[PDB]
Amino acid sequence: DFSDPVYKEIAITNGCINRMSKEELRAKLSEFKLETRGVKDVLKKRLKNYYKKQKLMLKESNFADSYYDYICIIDFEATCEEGNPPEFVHEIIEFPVVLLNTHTLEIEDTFQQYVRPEINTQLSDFCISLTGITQDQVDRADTFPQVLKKVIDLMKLKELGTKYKYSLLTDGSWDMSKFLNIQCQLSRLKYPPFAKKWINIRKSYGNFYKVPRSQTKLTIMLEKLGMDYDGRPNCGLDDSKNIARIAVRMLQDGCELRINEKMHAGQLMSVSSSLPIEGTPPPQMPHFR
Amino acid sequence: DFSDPVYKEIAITNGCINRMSKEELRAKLSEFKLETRGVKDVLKKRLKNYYKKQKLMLKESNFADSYYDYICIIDFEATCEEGNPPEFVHEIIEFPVVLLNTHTLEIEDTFQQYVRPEINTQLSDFCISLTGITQDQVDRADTFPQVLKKVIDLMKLKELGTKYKYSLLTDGSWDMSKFLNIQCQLSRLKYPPFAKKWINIRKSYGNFYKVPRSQTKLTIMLEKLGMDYDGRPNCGLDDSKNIARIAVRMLQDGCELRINEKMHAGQLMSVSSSLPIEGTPPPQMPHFR
Amino acid sequence: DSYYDYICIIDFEATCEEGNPPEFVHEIIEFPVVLLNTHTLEIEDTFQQYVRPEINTQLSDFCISLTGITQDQVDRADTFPQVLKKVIDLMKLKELGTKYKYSLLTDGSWDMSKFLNIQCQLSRLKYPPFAKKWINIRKSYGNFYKVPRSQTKLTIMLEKLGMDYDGRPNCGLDDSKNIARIAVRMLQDGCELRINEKMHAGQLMSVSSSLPIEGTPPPQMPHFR
Amino acid sequence: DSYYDYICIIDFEATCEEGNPPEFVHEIIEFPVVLLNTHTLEIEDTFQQYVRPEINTQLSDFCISLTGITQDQVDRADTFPQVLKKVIDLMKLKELGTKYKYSLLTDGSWDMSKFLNIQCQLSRLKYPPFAKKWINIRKSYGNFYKVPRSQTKLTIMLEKLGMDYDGRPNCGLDDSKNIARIAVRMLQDGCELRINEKMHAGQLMSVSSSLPIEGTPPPQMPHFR
RNA sequence: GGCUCUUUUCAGAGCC
RNA sequence: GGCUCUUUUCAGAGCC
Ligand SMILES: Nc1ncnc2c1ncn2[C@@H]1O[C@H](COP(=O)(O)O)[C@@H](O)[C@H]1O
Ligand SMILES: Nc1ncnc2c1ncn2[C@@H]1O[C@H](COP(=O)(O)O)[C@@H](O)[C@H]1O
Ligand SMILES: Nc1ncnc2c1ncn2[C@@H]1O[C@H](COP(=O)(O)O)[C@@H](O)[C@H]1O
Ligand SMILES: Nc1ncnc2c1ncn2[C@@H]1O[C@H](COP(=O)(O)O)[C@@H](O)[C@H]1O
Ligand SMILES: [Mg+2]
Ligand SMILES: [Mg+2]
Ligand SMILES: [Mg+2]
Ligand SMILES: [Mg+2]
Ligand SMILES: [Mg+2]
Ligand SMILES: [Mg+2]
Ligand SMILES: [Mg+2]
Ligand SMILES: [Mg+2]
Repeated sequence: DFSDPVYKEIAITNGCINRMSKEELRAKLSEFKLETRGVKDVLKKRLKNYYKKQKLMLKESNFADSYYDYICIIDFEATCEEGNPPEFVHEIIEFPVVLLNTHTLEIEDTFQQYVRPEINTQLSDFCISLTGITQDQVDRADTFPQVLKKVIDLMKLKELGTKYKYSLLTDGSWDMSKFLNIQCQLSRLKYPPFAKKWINIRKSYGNFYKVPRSQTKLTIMLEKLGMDYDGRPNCGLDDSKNIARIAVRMLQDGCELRINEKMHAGQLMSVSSSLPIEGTPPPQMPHFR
Repeated sequence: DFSDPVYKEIAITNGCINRMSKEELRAKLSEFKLETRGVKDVLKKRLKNYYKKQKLMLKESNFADSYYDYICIIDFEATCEEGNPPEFVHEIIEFPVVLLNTHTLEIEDTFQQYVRPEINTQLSDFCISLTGITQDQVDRADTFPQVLKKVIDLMKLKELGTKYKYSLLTDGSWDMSKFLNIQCQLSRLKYPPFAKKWINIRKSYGNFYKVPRSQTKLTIMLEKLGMDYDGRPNCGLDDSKNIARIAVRMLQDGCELRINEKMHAGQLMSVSSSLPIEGTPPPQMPHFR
Repeated sequence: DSYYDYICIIDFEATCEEGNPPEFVHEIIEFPVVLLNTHTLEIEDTFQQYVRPEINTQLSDFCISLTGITQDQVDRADTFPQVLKKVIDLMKLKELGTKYKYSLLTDGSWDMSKFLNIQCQLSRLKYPPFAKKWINIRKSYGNFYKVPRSQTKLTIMLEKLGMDYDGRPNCGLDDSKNIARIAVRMLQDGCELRINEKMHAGQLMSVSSSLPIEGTPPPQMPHFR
Repeated sequence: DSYYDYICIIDFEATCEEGNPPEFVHEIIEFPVVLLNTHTLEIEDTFQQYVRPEINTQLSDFCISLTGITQDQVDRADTFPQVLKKVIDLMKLKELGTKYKYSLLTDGSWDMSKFLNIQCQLSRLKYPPFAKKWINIRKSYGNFYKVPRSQTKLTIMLEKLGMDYDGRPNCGLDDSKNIARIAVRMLQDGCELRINEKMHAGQLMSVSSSLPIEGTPPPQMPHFR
């Protein structure tokens, strides 16, 4: 059809090369390590074809790269008691975000905010022992909505969902389906659509490396990849960082980490793998209800 | 659509790799500079994906290649008198074939047969001087039909038209539309359908490199691509070989060498540029009339 | 008296010509930021934004080759004030100047005293008060390792410390990342990097060694002039 | 007495097993041919055909790993007699042994004395007389460059001549093409490659270099034994 | 491990 | 070179 935007870009380039002198051609053509011998016109067409084989090749894989650009790794810590009692109302006490660039495989952003709980405001002895979060840390911390806002501001600033395709990723389903779910209820916030679906890396690991769910714990996933834990275990930010280390390793081994879990009517659901790779909407600070 | 034959290959290799031991996996992994740390199932998935990445990268390799797998270059030499009299009956006296593989860009086959003319059996002084073909050569030579059969035997052996897509390539229109045309009448052979279409390199060179028709002569085309003539000029096989050199340079420059001239009812016509790239039928020795 | 909690590496890329004429009006075309935690010696934040120049809209052939920044990357880019606002938003989110003591660090002095200084005037902005003082890492490196100025070019600094450059030279981010690598190594080696350059009355001045470790005010988006 | 006008380079690939057991019954699975013109040192013809083994139909994982030949490749392949017939038909079209004097060249002795020898028995074919004499290039190389037999492996030969292997190692055609590069270089160096090995009574014998340059008979399809 | 879909079926993608 | 078609129209693809 030729009516594609790329073709108008080639014509300006072709005209740019049609003005190039016989000296300018042999110079530029040598820089691309292409054979320089010939005559005015031969050199002209040769260079014109390279800029055509480059701009159409780059734009071919521009639409072929329909994968996420960012994986957004969050690992909540929340209030808890010894022995995990059934009817204890959980509250998020650490909101850590590790933002992973899928192309460069480098962590572009690490962000840690603490959260002040308002139901069970005093932390458990067991809880502080596990998470490594002192009472003083939560006392001086902001409320969950203020923290979520700040997390969304960081996401908007990095232009997730607007300029860059992205998905959230967590170790297990707990983070979104349990902790955030309970928290939004408690904070009387509408559950944010941007967190309505995510990547459970345990399902992703188990499927990709062929291991049982019992083997898909954070410390075991690391061990099976021949690496140890970096930082302090059960510390949200440090957890998120090690989860990111697994993600990288998986991405390197060719695993396209895709969304496999979602929320819907308060129920945890599985997302079809055969379904086309869709990105998460741009984050919005939810309204009170 | 995993229906592509490439996928059955990957299935065969994956099972081959599934059989590999921890050591064999660690070995072949070091051999590709890929990470070697991990566990059996990790190393297994990593290496399996490497062969997947490799095969798919390789099978989508359509740059500096043609849609034809082979290009079969023929430059007849025929009996001639000095001054090229209008009514002298031409007879092919040299049948060179230079078979060019379009992916490897190497000449896979060169083949040269001399032909005993039966009309003007005695060659001219000019003809001998021009072509460099002695009377002794044509005297020992076979009849054109016999030579054509041999040429076809070569094409059948290299699986042209059956396993591989191919086309004939000629410097000018003369070889097919005139020399073979006249020769077939004389030898009382039906014109062979495999030679009804072909690539005219002069047409191709003319509107690829934007040069006039008067500047698309063999010696000029080469001198323009920054190369001198290899071997003896006006000698079929050497002509063909130098033609093949132009053909390569053009495919490298990214010219989709396409059939541009057919022949219909003894009349030379051009094949449409817009028509789908079509391949020559498998060659058959034509019958007598 | 405590050290900085964060070092904030900035290496601008600017519009330019072949031969680097002296009187040239530069416009920022890339605004990278690398946030280094001084306690853990780890890069916490990486932020790169291209900047659309308003005066000299078309990048020269030389500029495109030097930086690697293409014309189109510039066209789709925000203008400077919008880019700066974003960079400040990040620093605010990281609580630099409020909760954590910080400094800006540049490879040389032009980044703040020339590029930022000029670019503000062109964008009709007051000069950001938080950017009045910074660590010149070439001044630190030159004083700590006792080498002349001639031997403080980014690539030479890396070689002397047994390093190869990571990525594309003259790409702002890759530069900042590499400068951060020198920053990390120098902190490891024992040089407690401190602010050693400032601007006063638009004049480039030195900051004294014996002057105590003072932080930089929390970033604010400057008002229009 | 004139020199060979053509040299045929043949490097068979055959079924095999880890450790290379001594009593293993090899079956040719690839039949490459490279026609080198000794006057011009140009390659004039290359013919590659995969051979379908009748006894060991299923290629071992080790064989697939080494040669690069897949099961599918040998499945869709003709049997040895058909491949051989095709190779001779190519040789007859080139008029080898009738118009042009020619020789066979192999990288070692096994190709002809073992692979072809055993395969012909398994294909119930008499041994083609034209293939009873050949140039062992390792023998030539060893005698011309004065190196032990151990130093004549394909890789080493190229390495000592300033060459890297060209293509996939152990892909018969690629080995032939690389052997051709050695045969070219040696002819350029001044070593006129002579037939130096023979099959007589089915047992491998050396051809004296004192003996005159003699042509290989024009090739014929051997009859069924 | 248990299952389920798929001419990547000596294989692939998922689920509890 | 003379032409002829094409929002690749500072350009593309042909034709005698
Ligand atoms: N062994 C445990 N007992 C009780 N609660 C736990 C336990 N492990 C994790 N949790 C809860 O899960 C949260 C974070 O889990 P994780 O992201 O797996 O570190 C903690 O803040 C706890 O509230
Ligand atoms: N100058 C010429 N005079 C007469 N016949 C020629 C001339 N050039 C080419 N031919 C004829 O065309 C045949 C092939 O030459 P070419 O077409 O140049 O490949 C020759 O065998 C001649 O019969
Ligand atoms: N060799 C040079 N010639 C002209 N301008 C330069 C040169 N090197 C650096 N610059 C300018 O300085 C900016 C960044 O400098 P630096 O951080 O030293 O790479 C570039 O974006 C250019 O505008
Ligand atoms: N290392 C090896 N192990 C087992 N068989 C081999 C080995 N090298 C060569 N062969 C056999 O010899 C044939 C030809 O190899 P080459 O001698 O390299 O031309 C191969 O197809 C194998 O069957
Ligand atoms: Mg967790
Ligand atoms: Mg955790
Ligand atoms: Mg001709
Ligand atoms: Mg000719
Ligand atoms: Mg700089
Ligand atoms: Mg720079
Ligand atoms: Mg061999
Ligand atoms: Mg071999």
